[PDB]
Amino acid sequence: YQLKAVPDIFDEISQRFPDRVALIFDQRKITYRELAEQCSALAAVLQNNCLIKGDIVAIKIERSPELYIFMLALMKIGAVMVPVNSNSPERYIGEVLSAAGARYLISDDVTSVPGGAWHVLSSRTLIQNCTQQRSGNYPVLSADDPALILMTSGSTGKPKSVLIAHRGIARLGLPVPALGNSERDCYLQIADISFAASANEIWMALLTGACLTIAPPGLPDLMALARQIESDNVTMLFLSGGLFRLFVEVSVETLHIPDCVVVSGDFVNPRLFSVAVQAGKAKIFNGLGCTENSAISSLYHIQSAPVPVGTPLPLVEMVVFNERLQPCTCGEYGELFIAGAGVALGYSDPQLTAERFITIPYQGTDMLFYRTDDRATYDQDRNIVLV
Ligand SMILES: [Br-]
Ligand SMILES: [Cl-]
Ligand SMILES: [Cl-]
Ligand SMILES: [Cl-]
Ligand SMILES: [Cl-]
Ligand SMILES: [K+]
Repeated sequence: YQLKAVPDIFDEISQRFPDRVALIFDQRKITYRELAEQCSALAAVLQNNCLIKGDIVAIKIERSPELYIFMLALMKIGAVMVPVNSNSPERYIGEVLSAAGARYLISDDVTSVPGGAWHVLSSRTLIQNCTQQRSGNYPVLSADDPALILMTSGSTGKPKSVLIAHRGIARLGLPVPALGNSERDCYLQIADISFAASANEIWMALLTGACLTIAPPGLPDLMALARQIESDNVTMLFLSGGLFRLFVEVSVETLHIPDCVVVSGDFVNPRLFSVAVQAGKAKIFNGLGCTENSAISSLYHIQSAPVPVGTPLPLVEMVVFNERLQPCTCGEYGELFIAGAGVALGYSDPQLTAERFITIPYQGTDMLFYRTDDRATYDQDRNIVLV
């Protein structure tokens, strides 16, 4: 429960599991030792290319081993990464970079980037200049230092910048009791990198010694995904509601190859969960995530199909408060508030942060909560349910 910055956890994990497979792309496999060496070589290049701690650096790199190498190397030098979907239109990309205050954009295709205040660097040319020579003077990083910026948005899709601390994703190295996950597991990287949900896949894998098999770039091809799940022995499968429901409709057997399936997003129609759970013995979970809590935040194990939020992940606390910030009684409707290691550092404007990140005395601690938009209450057993 003493959390470190991501590069420090990864250093420990890679030293402890150097021979385990960290990344799979098509049929290419990269051990933790190989990945660690490439991250170190690239971090030295990034220091050579005038990046420093605190720099806001966007990443626009298609799914590939290099994408994750850049994530690790940027965090090692203390940069704040801003991952961008490669399929996003140029205007929304400019909107994201402007919202984030990005100063640099690292891309695997510099010809498809919007013009703005940022400086564009070529990921492929940077990789090309990597030497075996590792370097050495990296910044001291706290679990509370910024690591990442994700966007959230309302009805109109205008992006709002969310600053994520190292601890917010470093917590994903803590094994989740309901999942039973460990270094023996394999995850599938398919969520878009600009989504908090992508952190579930990347960091639960790489901060535990487990394997991350990387989906091909582009929109999902369920035949290729089904082959990938089987061929690469995916054991922890995170799916959006849409991808989950579509697999139920067209290939439900694929869902029972893994040990655990976690469904993120707005609740899928329970009839579809009913079909899925009747079709095999995989443990199927409804997951609750929140961009302002960095990643997946709670899990409810669906055995039969309001919506229970289930059991929070390690170092996550959840409470339902009403409009006057009082803990709700049974059946009283309020909002879900989330506290703990995942809570974002805030938004880019501090007046926006002050109204949604609220300190409330709870069970003896003056605890910082994020106020979600999720309406909720308590059931008769003091379990949180969404309404
Ligand atoms: Br649905
Ligand atoms: Cl090993
Ligand atoms: Cl903002
Ligand atoms: Cl991609
Ligand atoms: Cl999530
Ligand atoms: K969900």
